[PDB]
Amino acid sequence: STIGKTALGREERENEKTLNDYYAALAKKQA
Amino acid sequence: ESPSLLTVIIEIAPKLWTTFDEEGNEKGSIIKVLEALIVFLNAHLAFNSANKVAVIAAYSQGIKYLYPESTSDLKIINSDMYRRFRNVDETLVEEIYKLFELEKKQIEQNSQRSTLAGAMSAGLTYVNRISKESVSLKSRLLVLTCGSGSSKDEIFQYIPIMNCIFSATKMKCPIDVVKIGGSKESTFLQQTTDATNGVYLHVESTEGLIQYLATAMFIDPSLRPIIVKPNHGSVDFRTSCYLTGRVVAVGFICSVCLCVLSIIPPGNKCPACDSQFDEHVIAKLKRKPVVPR
Amino acid sequence: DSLSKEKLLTNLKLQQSLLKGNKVLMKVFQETVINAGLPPSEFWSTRIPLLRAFALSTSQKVGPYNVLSTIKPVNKVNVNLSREKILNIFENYPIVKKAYTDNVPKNFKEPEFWARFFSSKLFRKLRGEKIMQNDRGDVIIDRYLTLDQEFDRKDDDMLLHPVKKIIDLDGNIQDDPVVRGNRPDFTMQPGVDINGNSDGTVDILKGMNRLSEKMIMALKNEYNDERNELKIDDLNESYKTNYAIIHLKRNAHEKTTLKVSNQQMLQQLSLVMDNLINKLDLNQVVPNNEVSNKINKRVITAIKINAKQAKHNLEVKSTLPIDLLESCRMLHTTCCEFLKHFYIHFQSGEQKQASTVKKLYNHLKDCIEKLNELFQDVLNGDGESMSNTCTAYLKPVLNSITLATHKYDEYFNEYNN
Amino acid sequence: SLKHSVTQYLEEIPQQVQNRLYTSPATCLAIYRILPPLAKFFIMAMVFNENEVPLLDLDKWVNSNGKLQFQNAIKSMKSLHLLIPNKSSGTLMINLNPTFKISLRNALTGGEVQNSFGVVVEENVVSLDLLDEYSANKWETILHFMVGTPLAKIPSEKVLNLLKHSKLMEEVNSTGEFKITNEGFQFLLQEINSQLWTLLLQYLKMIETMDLVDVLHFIFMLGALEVGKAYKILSETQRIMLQDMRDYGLVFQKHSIFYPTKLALMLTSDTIPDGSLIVETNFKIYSYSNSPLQIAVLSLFVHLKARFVNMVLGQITRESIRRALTNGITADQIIAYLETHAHPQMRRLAEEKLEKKLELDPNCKEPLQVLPPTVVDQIRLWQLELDRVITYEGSLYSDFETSQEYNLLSKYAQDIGVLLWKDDKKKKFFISKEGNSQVLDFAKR
Amino acid sequence: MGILDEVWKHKLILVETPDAQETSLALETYRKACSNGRGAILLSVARGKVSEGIDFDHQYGRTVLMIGIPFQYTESRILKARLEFMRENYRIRENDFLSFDAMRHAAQCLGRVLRGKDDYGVMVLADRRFSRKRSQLPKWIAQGLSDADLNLSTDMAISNTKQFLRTMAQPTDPKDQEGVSVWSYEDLIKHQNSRK
Amino acid sequence: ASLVASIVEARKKRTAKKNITPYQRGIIRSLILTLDCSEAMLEKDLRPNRHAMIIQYAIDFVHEFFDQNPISQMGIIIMRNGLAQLVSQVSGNPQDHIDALKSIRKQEPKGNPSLQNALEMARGLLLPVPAHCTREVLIVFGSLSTTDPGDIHQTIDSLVSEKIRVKVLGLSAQVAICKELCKATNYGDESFYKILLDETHLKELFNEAVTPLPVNKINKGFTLVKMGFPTRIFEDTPTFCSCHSKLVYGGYFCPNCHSKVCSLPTVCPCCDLMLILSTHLARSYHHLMPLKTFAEVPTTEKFRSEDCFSCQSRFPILLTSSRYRCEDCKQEFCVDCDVFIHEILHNCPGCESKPV
Ligand SMILES: [Zn+2]
Ligand SMILES: [Zn+2]
Ligand SMILES: [Zn+2]
Ligand SMILES: [Zn+2]
Ligand SMILES: [Zn+2]
Repeated sequence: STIGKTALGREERENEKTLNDYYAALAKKQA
Repeated sequence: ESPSLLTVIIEIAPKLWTTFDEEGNEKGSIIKVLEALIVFLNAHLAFNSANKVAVIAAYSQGIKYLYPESTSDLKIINSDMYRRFRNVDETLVEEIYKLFELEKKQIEQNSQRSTLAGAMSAGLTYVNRISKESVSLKSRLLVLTCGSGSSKDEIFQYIPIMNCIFSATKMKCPIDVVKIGGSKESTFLQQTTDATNGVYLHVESTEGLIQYLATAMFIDPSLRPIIVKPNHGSVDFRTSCYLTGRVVAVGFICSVCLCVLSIIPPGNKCPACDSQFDEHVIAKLKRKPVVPR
Repeated sequence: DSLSKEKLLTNLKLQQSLLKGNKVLMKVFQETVINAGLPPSEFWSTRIPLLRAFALSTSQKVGPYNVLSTIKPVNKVNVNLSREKILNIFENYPIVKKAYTDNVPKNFKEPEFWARFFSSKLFRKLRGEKIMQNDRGDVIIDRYLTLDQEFDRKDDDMLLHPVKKIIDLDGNIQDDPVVRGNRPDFTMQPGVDINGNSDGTVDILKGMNRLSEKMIMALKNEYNDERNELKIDDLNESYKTNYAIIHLKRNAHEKTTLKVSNQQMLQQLSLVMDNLINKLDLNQVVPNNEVSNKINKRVITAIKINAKQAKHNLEVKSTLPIDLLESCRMLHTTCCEFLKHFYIHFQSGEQKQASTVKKLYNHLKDCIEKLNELFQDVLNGDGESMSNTCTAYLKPVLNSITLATHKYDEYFNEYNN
Repeated sequence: SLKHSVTQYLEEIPQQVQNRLYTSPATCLAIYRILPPLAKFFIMAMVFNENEVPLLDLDKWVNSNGKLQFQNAIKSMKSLHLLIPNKSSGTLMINLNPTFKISLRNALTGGEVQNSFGVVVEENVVSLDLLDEYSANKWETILHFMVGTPLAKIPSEKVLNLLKHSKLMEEVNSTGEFKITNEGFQFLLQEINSQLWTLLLQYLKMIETMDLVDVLHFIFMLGALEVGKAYKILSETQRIMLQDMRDYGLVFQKHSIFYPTKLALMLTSDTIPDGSLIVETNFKIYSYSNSPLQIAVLSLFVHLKARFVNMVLGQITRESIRRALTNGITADQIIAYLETHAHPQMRRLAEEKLEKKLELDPNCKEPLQVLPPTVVDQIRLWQLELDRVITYEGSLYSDFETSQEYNLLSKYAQDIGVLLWKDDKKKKFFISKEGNSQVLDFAKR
Repeated sequence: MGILDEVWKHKLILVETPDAQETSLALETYRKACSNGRGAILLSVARGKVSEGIDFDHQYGRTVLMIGIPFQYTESRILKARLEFMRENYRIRENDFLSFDAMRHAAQCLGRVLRGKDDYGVMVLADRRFSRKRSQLPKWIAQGLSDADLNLSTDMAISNTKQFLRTMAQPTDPKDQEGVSVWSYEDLIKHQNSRK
Repeated sequence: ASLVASIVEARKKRTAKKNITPYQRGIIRSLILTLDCSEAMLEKDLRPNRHAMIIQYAIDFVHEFFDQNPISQMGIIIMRNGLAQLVSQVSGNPQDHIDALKSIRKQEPKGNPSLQNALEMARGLLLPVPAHCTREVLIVFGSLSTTDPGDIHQTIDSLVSEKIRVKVLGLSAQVAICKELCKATNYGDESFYKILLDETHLKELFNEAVTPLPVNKINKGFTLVKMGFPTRIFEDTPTFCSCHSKLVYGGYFCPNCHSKVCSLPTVCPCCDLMLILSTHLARSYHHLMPLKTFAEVPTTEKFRSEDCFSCQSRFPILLTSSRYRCEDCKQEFCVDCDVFIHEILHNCPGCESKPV
């Protein structure tokens, strides 16, 4: 209701790598 | 902020208070508790004008509603006091007079089991009624028990009391307990206070009881969250074994019936539901720890 | 199959898969397996449900459905395809895969292939739509039209099998082989054209029939009765429950760590009765001021204790620096993991795992030394300012570890010597 | 505002009078109930022990969450001087008022009370037939005469004198009539409890030379009394006061014994609807009320058209709203009356409108307006129509020798808040009549 | 039109074909899809092989959609000769026999959906000419056909079907059928006593 | 008659309540809650839509389930795009499941439902569950069709082989396979496939599943389970929790390895021993000694007292006596108490007061 208004108008990457190397070592060990 | 109902459960029995008087040097201490309670109830009616009061006494042979009296008078207190205070006190004392007369008549009667559990259940039913009727009221249970008299067996009180805790936890009804007697702790009522946001107090001497009632058990439900309770004991929420009667920290419970056992039951059969356990499975429990050979 | 405890512990590819994505699990694995030395097979023994949950996510497939019917082409018209739909089209239609595998890398790219497929009459025939001679279609795909006529024949035999006599419609028409009546009207026969040959609507009826049959048969992959169906179930006896009852007897001994006669009870009740009838003084209730102070002191004594607890009843804010705190959490987690494995093997009850218990006992002993070394390192580094605060944060785990070693030694003493 | 209003009055009274006000337990039992819940908790603790408790002990009881409440409770308790702070031996010790303490102990434990609660004649009357009728009619007469509706039996000069002397119901001999004011409609908008406290509070301030404590020994004691029973007759001032109280429908007298009434118990503590009305977009009103009080107050800003036994139907018009505004009734109060006396049907439809608004877009929570916004907007617009022309009484200052002087005088008027308009180009400014003399005096100096 | 595409999403489409063995395979598949919850729809001819002995009870039939009255081909020399023969000999009017022939097939298909009294299904006769053939239906079918269902619309039939299917999924009260629709030995003896 | 109509309906409602036998119930449960989130769940027969209401009632069910089954555990699965999606592992923490359900509440349901995928996933989740637990699957189904990759009948046989039990709540009508699943799995009982008829009946159906299921007589798995009752400690300085490795002030100490745990009831993270409080067992005693129903008293006989035994509410005089009595103690009760004595309380106040 417009009454009062004015009117209008005009790091993880390192952790991942050491894991990948670790698993690579594993698979080598198993084989 | 809001009116609150106080439902006092008083455990008056000839055997309970007699032992209390003999073990001590105070005679007729029940009168001291009675007059202390009368002032306590008057104090509750003065906190606000819209709060009611209920007293349920558990006598030797059952329970009775001291206040309000059933629809079905002597002068013990001066008639010059406040009208509302007297209207609740005179009836309270009159029903005490009748109850003692009735209890005295059956003095020879063999009352072996206490009736505290039934009184607490009755109070909870009254709390449910009062809240349902008016519409917007709080509630609170106060249990005044005399623990001096040696009890026979409290095991039967466990199941009823434990059922009151859950119901009291549903309706937000803090149940406080006051114990006047020898043993410092009551394992079941202490758990009742802790599990329902209540206050537990134990006092050896009957005299000066109003001080404890006014300062400790006067916290209305409206200001429970802001007041720290003065309870000093610590409960462990443990239960006693079923055939050895000792508190168990680690043990065995039957899956079918959920009965605790400190040791493997003799005969490899549960002593509560008569359910036979698999010999292979129990053998698993008997195994000793693994150590290198 | 590959959803059991054994293979999930041996499927190293799966173990490395969920460990790559899950970071918190990766956090414990690095500390406990790489530097600590805990065996891999032991680490996954307590996390079987995690492995199985991650395996079931990628190992399930949607059911068969009519895929080419969902393809609405909707002058240029754009139709959207997805990898899942492409696989579905291949699964439900082996001819499309046959024409796909031999042409994608050889002659033209996949975008052209599928553009040709939808324009071809093959897509129209497979969609259960009557082929129009006017439609040009695609030259390349049309070569497989005759091949499909051979695959349909091979599929009709893949579905043909003897039918139960209950619903065998062939035996009804062969019931009397010499029946000669009046040939049925053209309304009871398949439609034909002026030249007398089939109009082709029966072919699409068979096509959808075959599609439904193949879908149902695909359900029954590698992964007496008549009597029951004919019986009237409603006329049989109602099902009766066979639930067992239990009657709980209640009797147990009381908890284990002056007798007043009726005359004394009667005398006291007379005394209180006399004391009550005569008079009752409420004003006497007030204490004597020598007990009120004692009572207040006793009450405040417990209030202080409760208030002490109640002020400190998302981890709570801590005082230690972040670097030290994180190093403490790592040491707590690794120590607890060893504790878990030690008890799993210690309480197994089979003596074949004695060596594993010995290894885990050694790890726990090393954990005690590591905890002491960390305390010493903080003590000298920070001058005991944080050492006392550091010793409290790891007190419960230290007590638990030493208790585990103590129990191991106590049972070792009695057992071995 | 109920407990706030009564408490606020009790704070301004000097300490020397508060000590005397606690001699009668009847009053103590009433003042005790008005304090915050924490205040009552601490008061009950100290009443039964004859010792002194350090403040830190009180602080220990409160939990960390409720620490804020402990500040209001202690402040309100100290304001009434119930709690006496005594500091000695390096500790700020805290004690309870001895007179308040003894009075409460007497009230709770049934000690000698000096008839603070009164006595009983044991000659009961019928509450429903007479007490309800007597005070309802007596309270009806004062409110009807307040609303301006014509009435046969006008109230006595006592309450009439009180009404005019209060801001309620301004009167003028030149006008020859009485009309309600801004606070008047607010008073009629207040519940029975506060509606009664306003008159009693005004009576307390009106009396002069009758003790102030005695007039409170009666009102608070009157709460202790229970309806439907007799009370034999007390202080000398309480006799004429009792008769004066009889004109407000608080106490019924047959002609030796006086009987409190429903309103008497309505003073101490708290405790389809009649008065609920429907307002349409057509600016119509249908009130589901059968009571001349509600009809009269509706007539303040409603053009009544007809009535039935069950309801009253009228129309909102510019004439009625202008009539109410001329009396000082603000449009905000009018809409408050309409909203708080709205029919359930309006509430249910408004709730459904809100639900649909939230159903399409739950991001924004529009306010729940029970009655249509057009009526509110039109009423406010009519208020603006009354506020169109603005006029002040004052003087125009001009013909200044120097810009410095014009700025000096005008700036001074701005500083003291009496400047209404200025123009630097013309070196002119206008100041209110209130600030004329100050500006003139400053000009000379 | 694309109507089949919408059907394919909810159920499998099995069609009766001139070949008997292929239709038998369609029946096998249709029953299989009904049992495993996949849902199936079977399009058949009212005067075909399926309607002359195959029963669709319990899950194999929960709704019957009779698309039009199964009239014969009127412009048939054999039928016209038979109609003339019946009219002169047995005084049967040609329209009466044609309606009787059509209804005996429509009812034939309707009754293949219930086996016991615990079986339920919806029978819809989709033709404006069915509205006046209620008296021509079997007595047990006509009694169940309400006066409001004589001429419905597709939406009004769907709404009723949804309500009916929901109602038939509730546990039946045994007492409601203990001795009025199902008889034990004791109930049968009573019926032999009162009658005599 | 209208008032009498209320009475007779009340008597009929009481008729079912009269039959109460102390059936053996499986207190230690392991439930797998399966929800349907497919295209068929976008309908508006349930306001605002099926998905919204089902999730809301699922949260309420989770609250109620763990309130009255403290030593049980739950897992949540949903069906989406013809696949079964896991959203909560089997656990005893009621807050984890509510959080998962709240997250599910946002995403729009789409795709086809697959009973086989959900059942297979539920079968795998209940594999690491002891033999003394009751393996249960509660499926909330809304579709009328099932698209499965394999043979559902084989899955049903596997479910029966593993002693899993299935309850299905359907939305619109009976599906043939669902009836078979609920029947072949419940030893031939056909009462475990329920189809609601309105919103209100759905709430009752969810509420009914909270109580434990009675066990079959031929399915014996009786055993003693090793439990532990820890002691709560109040510490001055925070300490690491052995379950989440985060600083908390106080926690219960396990009596077998002394490791602390944040909240109960849980299996200790170290010794794999279940830690519970005595109250958690007491919450289930009313399922083993159910309070025998109360029977109304005919007006022909004379009543004992004018007011209720436990609540002191005078019985109205009114046709139908407003009294219910407990046979064990023979104490009349008001109509209001009896509902509260058999649903909230579980001990008859009259029996307790009587001395022996
Ligand atoms: Zn047992
Ligand atoms: Zn934790
Ligand atoms: Zn442990
Ligand atoms: Zn009752
Ligand atoms: Zn009983």
